[PDB]
Amino acid sequence: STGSATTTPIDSLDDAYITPVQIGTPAQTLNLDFDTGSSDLWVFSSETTASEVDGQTIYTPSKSTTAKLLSGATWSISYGDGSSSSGDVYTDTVSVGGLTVTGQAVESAKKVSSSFTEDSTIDGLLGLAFSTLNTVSPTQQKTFFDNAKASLDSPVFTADLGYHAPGTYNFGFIDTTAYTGSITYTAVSTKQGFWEWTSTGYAVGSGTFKSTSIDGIADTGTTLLYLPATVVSAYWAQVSGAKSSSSVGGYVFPCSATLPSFTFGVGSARIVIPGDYIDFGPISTGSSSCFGGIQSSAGIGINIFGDVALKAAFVVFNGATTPTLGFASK
Repeated sequence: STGSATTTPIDSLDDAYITPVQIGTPAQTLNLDFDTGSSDLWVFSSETTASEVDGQTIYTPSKSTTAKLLSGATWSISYGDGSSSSGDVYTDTVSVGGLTVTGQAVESAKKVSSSFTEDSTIDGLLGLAFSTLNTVSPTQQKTFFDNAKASLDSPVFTADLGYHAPGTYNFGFIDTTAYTGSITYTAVSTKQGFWEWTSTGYAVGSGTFKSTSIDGIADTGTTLLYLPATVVSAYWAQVSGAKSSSSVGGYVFPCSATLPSFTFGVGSARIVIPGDYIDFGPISTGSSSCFGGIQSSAGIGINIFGDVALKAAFVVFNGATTPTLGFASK
């Protein structure tokens, strides 16, 4: 089997991408944030505290003839951005782009933190990291990809995120029309539950490539590219007037600037992030100070190849017995 679904930016900045997901019988369609950095499929639901729902579409398990309460199971998660959610668990039928999993754990939110409430465009998350990170207790649950893997034509999914435009998540096949050149594959460590790999270096603009190992995670659920402070400083030094602002919370630059591209290494290959992809617009409405899309990871504990980096590539998440990642230009 295979699946194919279009993923759409939630706003004009590509702050996140939503993908329609069919849950239950008859189908209830929710727009979920596919997140290769976490491993819980959770949704706004009929159980969510009413004051914490503000325009999201909700899953109502009592209206699904295939929903079954997973007795005793609870979940609770906190994300790197400080957001969080928690609740109970149903199993139900979940389909993504024509690909159907029966008995998927659908984590029903009883509580969500304010950032989820305030984003009416995201009805939940669909985690695509490794199932070892799933928060369901006392019986940990598998991700949608893990449940579908054995049925897929090939044990892979691919992320093809658009710049200011829709893109695609495919399951079970690699669309050879969707990229240019060849796909370069690179080793993955699953030790932290993430799609963790090691980039071979970087270049800023037309500058020379610096060969250096940068361990980090391929995370579709993070907007920006978070890299070591040395790398980030080297990038922003090429932008007149750019500075790190503690009050704003990262690097800002004059909205009048033209940004240089940023290249990252995948083995011997190179992926070029155009400069425009690194512009996240005024820090506040009407400001002439703009927020940068490359930021320091010094305060995180890990480097994050977020959407800024991933949307410059066609990315293969290879879930073979030994997982690997693949990157192609497009």
